This record gives sequence, structure tokens and C-alpha cells, in this order.
Amino acid sequence: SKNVVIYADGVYDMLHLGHMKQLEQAKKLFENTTLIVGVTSDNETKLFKGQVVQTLEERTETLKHIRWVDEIISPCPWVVTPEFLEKYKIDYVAHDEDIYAWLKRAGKFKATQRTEGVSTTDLIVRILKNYEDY
Amino acid sequence: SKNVVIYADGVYDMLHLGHMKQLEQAKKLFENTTLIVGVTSDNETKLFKGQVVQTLEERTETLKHIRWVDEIISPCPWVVTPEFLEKYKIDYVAHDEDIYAWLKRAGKFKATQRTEGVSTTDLIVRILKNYEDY
Repeated sequence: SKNVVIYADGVYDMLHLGHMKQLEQAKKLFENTTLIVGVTSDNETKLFKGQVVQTLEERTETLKHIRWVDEIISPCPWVVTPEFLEKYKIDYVAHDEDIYAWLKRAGKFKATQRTEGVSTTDLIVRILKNYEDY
Repeated sequence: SKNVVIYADGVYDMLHLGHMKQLEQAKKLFENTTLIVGVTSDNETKLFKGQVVQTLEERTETLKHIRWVDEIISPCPWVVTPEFLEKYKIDYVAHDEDIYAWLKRAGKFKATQRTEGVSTTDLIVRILKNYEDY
């Protein structure tokens, strides 16, 4: 079947299994896909969302090693526009008032899911529990 | 050119960029390769090497998402033997008195390098420095 261009964006700070499973899900939405991953800039992420440990260059370099990632746009725009989708010939946007209503209206919204309890910060908590409060 | 089977093993706890670059280097030792990655068991790692945060299943599941990894042996043997290399038709073993002298003697040892300062635990230290001692 025809190749389908999928776009997923995010911060991808401290990349963990949860991110990887979400990228896998986006890559597998159709039989033959090109998965483009957008990595948000350092300044926009901190201004609008919150703190980031790794720089754009670090977060991008790590994603390059993930088998589902076909292309990376780094930095990506903070807000997806219809002209952005036109410019990169994106067929669907994958991700987890409604600022995405236009995407759904256009038939280009594909839902993916988050995995709880697999984050990098979750592992640090596990390490700490070897140390009894008393 | 002919396909070359490469074997790299390790713990791969809290997989980070350093691991990923080492896997990439092993995968790229020749033009056409099959990279087999061995993931050490939980009990042998703790007995002989030291503490592990993630279980075998977790460490293995994460490696499955790395683009350089063609096959995984999980758990792998703690000590590589000549019969192991025969059994999986391994051409070279890649990794960073000399218990590996027989590998070098056989022409099957390929060196790879470690990256300093990119580990998961290094990121936690960076987080903590936002908090002044005083």
C-alpha cells in the first residue's frame, strides 16, 4: 500500500521506554509509513510547558538511535499549522479550547497512548528505595 | 560484501546515549552486519559486577527499540565461549589475566569505545545542581 507520512512531536527529555512505545505506535499506524519526529526547542519548552534537563541537541541526538524514527525536525514549531503539514507533506499527526480540533476536523488526528511508570525519573525513585527512612 | 555477524554483550541498565553509540559502532564495524546483543542476567550481574536497577525483561525491552540491534540473546551467558560463537555463527565480538586473549588470538575481537558524561545518572546530577547548597 501507499506510503503514509506521520508526524509526532514532543520534548523527548530523558528518553525512556514510554517515549519509545509511543513512537512505535505512531510508526505502526499504517502498513507503510514515514515517521517524522519533531523535537521542541529549549526556550519554547521552558516558557510554555516546563523544565527540561537535556538540550535540544542532546534530545535530538538520542532520538536518532530509535528504530521507529525516520526523519527528525529539530527544532520543530511549537504549534502545528496547516501550512506546516502542507510543507512536509504530512498525512496524519499522531499524539496522545481544543487547539487540535482543526486536525480532527481535517481527518489528520491519530491518537496514541502514554505508558505510566516507565519514566527515567521513575527509575531514580526505585534506586532510592534501597535506603530505608530509618 | 558478505554479511558479518557481530556480538556485543552487556548489562544495558538505564539505557543511555553512551550505550547507543557503542551499539552503533559495533553495528558499523563492517558494511553489512547482523548485530546480536547479549543482555546479562539479573543474578549473574549482581553477583559478579554490581547493582542493577532494571530487570532483565526491562533492559531487554528497551534495547528492542534501538535501531542498530538486529537480534537479542536474553539472557546471555556471563562468559563467552568458543562454542557459543560457533552456535550462533558469530564472526566477531565487539566491546570496549586477559580473559579475552583467546578472542584476540582467534581474530574475533573488535574494540569499541565508551562515551563519558552521557549516562542516565549524569543527568540526575545535572537536575540536582539547580538546588544551591546554600
